[PDB]
Amino acid sequence: KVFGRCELAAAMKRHGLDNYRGYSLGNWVCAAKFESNFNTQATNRNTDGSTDYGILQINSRWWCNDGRTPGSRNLCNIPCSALLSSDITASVNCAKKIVSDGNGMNAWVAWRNRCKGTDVQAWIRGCRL
Ligand SMILES: [Cl-]
Repeated sequence: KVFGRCELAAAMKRHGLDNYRGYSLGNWVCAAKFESNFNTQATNRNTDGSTDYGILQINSRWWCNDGRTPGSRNLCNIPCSALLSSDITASVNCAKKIVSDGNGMNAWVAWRNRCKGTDVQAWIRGCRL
């Protein structure tokens, strides 16, 4: 799925991300916008040889097992390709683990560089939550 902005905000809220570990919903919507352009199927290779998967661009180096990575840490205990569905449950569940481990959202590079410190509430304006 390519989500609309408020559509994704509502889905993320149903999946418990509103204020999860202290991060308001706008943070999560901004992250998805700049990580994946609201796209559940997006994947992106990185310069370190890893790949980011799905709506929240979960990275294969630490978080999911891509089936190649020798000695994969797989901290979310999930195949990376299993993050590529229109249903956001698995990506949300892994995001919850990431933000808990990091005491923050800094692992999301796009969030850290394009969302952090901005008026993230603008991302949920008009969504009637
Ligand atoms: Cl929705």
